[PDB]
Amino acid sequence: DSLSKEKLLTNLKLQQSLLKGNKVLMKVFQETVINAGLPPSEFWSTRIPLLRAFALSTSQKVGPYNVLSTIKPVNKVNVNLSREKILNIFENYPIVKKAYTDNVPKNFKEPEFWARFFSSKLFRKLRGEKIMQNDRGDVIIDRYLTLDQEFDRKDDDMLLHPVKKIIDLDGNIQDDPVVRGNRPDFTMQPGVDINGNSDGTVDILKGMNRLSEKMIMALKNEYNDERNELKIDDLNESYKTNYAIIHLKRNAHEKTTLKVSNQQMLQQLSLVMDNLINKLDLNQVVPNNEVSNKINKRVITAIKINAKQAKHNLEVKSTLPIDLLESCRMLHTTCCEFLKHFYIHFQSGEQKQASTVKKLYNHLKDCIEKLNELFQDVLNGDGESMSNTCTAYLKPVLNSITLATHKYDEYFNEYNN
Amino acid sequence: MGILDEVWKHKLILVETPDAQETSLALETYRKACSNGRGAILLSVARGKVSEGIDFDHQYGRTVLMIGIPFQYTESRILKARLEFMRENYRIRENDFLSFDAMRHAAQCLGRVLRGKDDYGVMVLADRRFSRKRSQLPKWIAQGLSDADLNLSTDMAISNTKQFLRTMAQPTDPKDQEGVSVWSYEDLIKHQNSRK
Amino acid sequence: SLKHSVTQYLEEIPQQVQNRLYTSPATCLAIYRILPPLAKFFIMAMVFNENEVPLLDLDKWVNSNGKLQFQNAIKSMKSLHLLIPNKSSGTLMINLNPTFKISLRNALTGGEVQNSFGVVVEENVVSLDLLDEYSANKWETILHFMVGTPLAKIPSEKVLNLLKHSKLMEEVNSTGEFKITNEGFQFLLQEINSQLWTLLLQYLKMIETMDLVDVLHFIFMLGALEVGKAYKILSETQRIMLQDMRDYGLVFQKHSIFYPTKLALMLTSDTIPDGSLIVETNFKIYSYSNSPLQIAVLSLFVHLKARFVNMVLGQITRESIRRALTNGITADQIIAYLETHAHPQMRRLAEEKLEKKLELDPNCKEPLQVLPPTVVDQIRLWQLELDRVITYEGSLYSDFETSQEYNLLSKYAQDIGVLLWKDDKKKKFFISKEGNSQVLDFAKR
Amino acid sequence: ESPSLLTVIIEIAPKLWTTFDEEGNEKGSIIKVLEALIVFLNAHLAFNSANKVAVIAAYSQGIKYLYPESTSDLKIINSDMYRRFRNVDETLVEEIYKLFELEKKQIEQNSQRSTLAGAMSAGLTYVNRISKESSLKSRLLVLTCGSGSSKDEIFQYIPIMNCIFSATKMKCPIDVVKIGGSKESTFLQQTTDATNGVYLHVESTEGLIQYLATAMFIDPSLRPIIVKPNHGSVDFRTSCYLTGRVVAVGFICSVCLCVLSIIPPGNKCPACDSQFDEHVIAKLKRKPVVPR
Amino acid sequence: EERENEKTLNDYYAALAKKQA
Amino acid sequence: ASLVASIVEARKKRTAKKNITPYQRGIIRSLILTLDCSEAMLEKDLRPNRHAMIIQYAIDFVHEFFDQNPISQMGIIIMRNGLAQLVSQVSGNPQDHIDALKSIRKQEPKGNPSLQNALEMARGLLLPVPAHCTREVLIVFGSLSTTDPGDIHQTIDSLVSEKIRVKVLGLSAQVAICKELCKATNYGDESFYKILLDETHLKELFNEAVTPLPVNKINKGFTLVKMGFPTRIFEDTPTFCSCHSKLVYGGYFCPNCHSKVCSLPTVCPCCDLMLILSTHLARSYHHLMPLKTFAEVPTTEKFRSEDCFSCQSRFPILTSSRYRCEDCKQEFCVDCDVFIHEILHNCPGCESKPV
Ligand SMILES: [Zn+2]
Ligand SMILES: [Zn+2]
Ligand SMILES: [Zn+2]
Ligand SMILES: [Zn+2]
Ligand SMILES: [Zn+2]
Repeated sequence: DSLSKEKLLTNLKLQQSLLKGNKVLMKVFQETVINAGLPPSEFWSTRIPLLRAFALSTSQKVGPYNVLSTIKPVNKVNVNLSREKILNIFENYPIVKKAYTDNVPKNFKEPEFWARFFSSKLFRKLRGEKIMQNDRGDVIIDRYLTLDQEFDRKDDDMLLHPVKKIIDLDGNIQDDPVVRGNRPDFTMQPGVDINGNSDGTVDILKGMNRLSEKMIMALKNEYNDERNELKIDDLNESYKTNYAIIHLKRNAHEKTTLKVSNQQMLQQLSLVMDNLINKLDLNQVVPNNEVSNKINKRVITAIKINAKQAKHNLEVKSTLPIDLLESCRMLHTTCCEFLKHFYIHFQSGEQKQASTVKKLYNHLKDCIEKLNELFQDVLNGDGESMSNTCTAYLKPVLNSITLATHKYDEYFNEYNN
Repeated sequence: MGILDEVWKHKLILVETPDAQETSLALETYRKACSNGRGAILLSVARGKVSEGIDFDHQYGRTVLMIGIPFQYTESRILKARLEFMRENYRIRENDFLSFDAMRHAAQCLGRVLRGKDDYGVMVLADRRFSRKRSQLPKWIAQGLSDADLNLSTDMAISNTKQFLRTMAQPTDPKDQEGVSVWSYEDLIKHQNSRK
Repeated sequence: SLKHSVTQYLEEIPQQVQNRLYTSPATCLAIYRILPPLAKFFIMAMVFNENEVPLLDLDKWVNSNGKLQFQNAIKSMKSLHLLIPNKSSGTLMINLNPTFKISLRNALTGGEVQNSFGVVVEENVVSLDLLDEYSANKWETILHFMVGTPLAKIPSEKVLNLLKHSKLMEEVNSTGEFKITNEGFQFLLQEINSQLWTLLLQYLKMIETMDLVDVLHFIFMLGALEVGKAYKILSETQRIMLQDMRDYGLVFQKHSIFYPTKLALMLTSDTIPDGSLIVETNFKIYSYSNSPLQIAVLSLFVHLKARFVNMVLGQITRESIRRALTNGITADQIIAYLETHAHPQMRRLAEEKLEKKLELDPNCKEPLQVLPPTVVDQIRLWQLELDRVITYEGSLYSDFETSQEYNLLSKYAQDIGVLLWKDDKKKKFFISKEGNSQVLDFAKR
Repeated sequence: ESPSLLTVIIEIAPKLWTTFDEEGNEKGSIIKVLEALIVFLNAHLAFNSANKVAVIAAYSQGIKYLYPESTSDLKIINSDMYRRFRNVDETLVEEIYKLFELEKKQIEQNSQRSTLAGAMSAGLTYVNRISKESSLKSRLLVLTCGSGSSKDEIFQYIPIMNCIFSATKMKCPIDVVKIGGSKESTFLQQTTDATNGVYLHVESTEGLIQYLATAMFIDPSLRPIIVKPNHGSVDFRTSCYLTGRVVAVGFICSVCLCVLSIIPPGNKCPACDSQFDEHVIAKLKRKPVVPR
Repeated sequence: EERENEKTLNDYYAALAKKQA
Repeated sequence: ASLVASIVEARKKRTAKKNITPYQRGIIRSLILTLDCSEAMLEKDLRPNRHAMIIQYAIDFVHEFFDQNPISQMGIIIMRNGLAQLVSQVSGNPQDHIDALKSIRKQEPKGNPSLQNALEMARGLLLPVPAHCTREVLIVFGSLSTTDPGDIHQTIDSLVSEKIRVKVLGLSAQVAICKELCKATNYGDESFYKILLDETHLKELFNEAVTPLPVNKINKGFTLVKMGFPTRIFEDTPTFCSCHSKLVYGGYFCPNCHSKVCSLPTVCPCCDLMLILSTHLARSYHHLMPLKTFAEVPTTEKFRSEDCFSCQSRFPILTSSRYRCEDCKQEFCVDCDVFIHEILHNCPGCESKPV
């Protein structure tokens, strides 16, 4: 289908619609494609799963259901007319679609139209109600009665097919069809009057049945075996978890870039048991307040640096103006987009992408000059006092940018030279 | 009056058509409905064509209603002559036979649920006069029937079906039936030695 | 405010008397238990390095989240004369009290304790069947005496003088009887150690030499003592107040040995449940608590019916409510007893509906009463119908010249706490007779 | 403000302190360690009243429930101590001397294994027992004499991870005191950094009670409003499994996840014998293809 | 507002211009 | 007979748990949490609401899965009113899923299910999923019917071709279609389609469903993964994160591009590599080697110790609650054995036992 990365890149109108839906993706699009000059094909090539998510969101429809059984008219009846319900009725009933397609633009307007459609005999007839001859309905829609009957016979013709043999009761009734016994009672014949004409409950059963086979064929759209279904697994072997076990072998290697004796440890054990059974002194442990003073010096030396870190233990409040702040934010964001595309370039490992790496490296050099002239402008317009903040803030991304340049240069000298 | 119209949203419904071709296509739709899990509801006669050989199992055989006693129509001259006929010959009681024959038809209809020792269901019967028919019931059918179940109502019937579906909504130990309902060949040998 | 009242009495005690109290390790341990965690941290930090610290180092160490409690701890530390803040070399050199410091150091190291832990005889006896039962007997006798039911074992004569002179159980000799004050219903509502603190506070307030530091020190080692052992009979004043608190039922003394009961540990620290009372719109009582004390204290404001083993029942009557209100018992005291005797089922349902209504709105167009008001607000509307008036009798003036003079004289009376009433619309106010001369002198000036 | 369950892990090993006092001159330093421990537990029970104290130590071949006494009198200390403190310390030193009688009995019994994993296991079982009984704040304190050269730590590393997970769920901060010739204990630094704990390595047994008083007195009621004084900064990485080198970026076997700094020889896992896809690992071995 | 529409419809004809070329 | 009934129910549980095996289980997981806002879950048979306890127990499952399986990522599809919707895709951040969950808690549930639509866009969500990342979906259902735009069997065969295993948790009872779904999805196994009986059993089903699932030999995925830890640097300046571009005091460094990220376990956003710690791999070694059950000895024999080997409490007499680890030969109490098997991951008796 239209599910390949090529087709997702091809659906430019869908790209247009989702771009118009988003806002920061718009701003990124003008800065890259319109301002910097990024080709669209590799703009969206980093956003293929998001394109797919939007395509799935747009390209889905709902289950069919009986609009008629659900919807009740509730004296002009009030209607909560939904265009989704209208199209539900339309592709539920092509007779209603054909009655629509020649009446709104040619004969009468839309509100008088759907007023006649609620008024009509075919409304309550195709609705879960036997049609009454007392009802006047809509005489214009009464011309569609024999057209819908033609549709009924045509749909019955296309639905009719040879029946699976074991299920088929026609084989049972035609097993001995030459039986001349006695017919059953009035009980077993269908509900008819004294004139023999039926009530039509078999007809409405046919209609709801035909609704179920329209559901079956809606499933059965573009979008031997008897032995297995007659086989019984009740007295058979259960399914075995064929899952593989895992065993471990463990040998940790030691790190890559004096010994006391048994006599020594025995005599020290002897000494420390002698001291333990000898004496414990309570107040001998108090330090001499100079070695304790150096202890305090070391502790407060730790405390000063660690609490200075703990002084700095939505984002933080900034002294930048909002225009310069957003400009450095968006330039940082698009330079991150460049560098992610550069990792796409370098980690591709293809000679095919060499001119892409070259032209993008020119774009990155332009980004470098943009950053330098940006820092120069903030320097000369602010006296460096917050341009220091701007440069320190944008420092790590340009550091990784320089890392990318040094990798490209070093690898260029490795393979070329 | 529209209760069919409002219960339309739950499942489908099929009724025994006078044409058995349409009935076969109806059975195909019901088979596909239980295949995809929508499910449908079936209506046919206790002396109808569905009642004489059609099987239902493990999603088709799940529960079957009988409403009232399935009696033959009373004012049949052939029926009354046969009733008199079998009484004068073999002393067969008329009303007792009529009840027994209705229970025979009902039991034949209600035997289309269970195939092996793995299927399950609830057997629901709706008449006041059903309570005196345990003797007319088959031995295994009335064996599962309780004397407290001889007079029940719809609310605790609904309750008991709920605790039924919670009961066998859960698995069971194989060792509880490893040699007492299902046998191995060794279990058969052990029973043979126990008998001899 | 119990530790606050103890700290307030200690700050009323002058600096050198306090430093005399800071001499001994048991008193310093008791005061170490009184002080907040921050001040406890400060003194244990200082006790092992003898360096006077500037206040700016403490400011650097203290995170500003606990800055308010830090200020409370150092303000109590300074006002108890326990800190020595001097701005030597410009910055505030901080020093713990040195006698307190060395006594805490000796207590921690187990050094010189001078039997401030207790002058031991260590001839221990059983405490469950002798000490606890004698304590329960004597405390039961004084508790029913504080109820008002007649009982043979009256309290001692000095504590009878305590109740007479103090405003706590005013022994109105014109009626000839001990009588429940509002202060004494507050005494009844107090916790057990709160009641002990109130008793010793009144006793120290009226006792005079009977040396004050002897009283102080002896009480602090009495709190520091343990249970069930014999000890040496110490100072003379400490010995005769020891025999006094023996007559209080606190110690089981065999006339030099004495055996301190569970009440010394109770003084040192504390310790559908018991006392959980089912409230009713029917105003019927299903208490989850039974004692003769329980019936004795509930009969003061409840018509009761019968006693079972945990459920003593009855009915709240408006006659019983008005009986309580005429006993000097505050409606706030009565309702405060009702939150001390709330029940878990109504508490759970009130919490669920509290979260349910706070999901909607805080206002709810109704007055605020979290406990079910059908038992409560019926009583509380009648309790709103209890006092509901105010009376002024004495000197009264009217029809002033200017509103500024009216506000000036009325505001002056409010500042010196002699104003009883005012009305801005009528430009009139009422002052007490005690404050009349001072207001007149201010009016002339 | 809460009944604070306090329990101390003690790692007892004669090999460790004999290496310590023959490397240095601190012969009998463990006596000053126990005295500092006694003073610090007296300070803790002088701080909180409803608090709990248990002592459990792990010898060379096993562990012991030192405090409290089992479910199934000599006086080195003085009677001028408080009764509760004197009872706890006397029970402690009686258990210590009986354990030293056991140590003298099996002195030449030699264990190259460490039961420290069982020590933290039994300590956390008893901590869960106390906290399940009767709302109790918990802090656990480990003790090591790391002057002895540790034989292996990798087998200990996995129950270290298990107890880190369990104690992190059980809201417990655990601080390390280290006494060793090595400056660092790596997994202990990981434990302090992960479990909101304070790492410290020292050498001198004197001033130890001052160090405990300054640093080890933090309670879980007032923990998050103060800085942890630890100076360590760790990465929670590991050495390679089969070559033993710390790795910045590498491989783990997608079945067993043994860390591989390089290509495994035999194209197969050196911990669970999982053969690997040769095309995939050739693609991994491929350097980036660059313009000429 | 309207100002995004002339941007994206100029880009519609720009994509067509490179489509034919 | 209460202890006898407890013993025989513990025996039935032990017969269920006799298959203690070291199967290779699903570690690198990718999850989809299909939920339904339909009108069937508005019923007040559950107190306060079916949807209520769905919301809270789903929040609990989100927390438990992010703890037990941190390296995995899990997505949330909501069914509501004829067409399903997506509120959370697969992420290493629980906070987004929790915020979506409480947004669903704030809103009302109503509608009717379209399981084919839910499965189709779940298929599209699992479409860019690597082979080592196992594809699993959890299903809840409070009804007995589903209308769908097209046939379900082509979807069934297509998702079988996409190599997926799925558990289905129904409300009322077993449905034949969902049984067939778990059958064909799980190679004939129908233990994946379970129905609750109450809320306690429901929570037990949640606690079971947090755990990983063993994987077969036939769907072999034996490969390697290029993993690398980040380095935490407690920095001294507010610093930009790579993802959200906001100024953070401290954080991590990427092992390759040296960029910082807010959280773990997450992939790199820049050089695009999974960055975890030893905790996340350490979380499932008790899956990698399990703990076999402990021999509850009978009271007839004499015992080595009459008190617990671990918690140190005395054993009772009518029955013997002395539970012996077969790897250690030390009897333990029932309390310590249950706690060790539910929390701990080493036997201290086996630490006592020398090898
Ligand atoms: Zn492996
Ligand atoms: Zn971020
Ligand atoms: Zn990176
Ligand atoms: Zn145990
Ligand atoms: Zn074991």
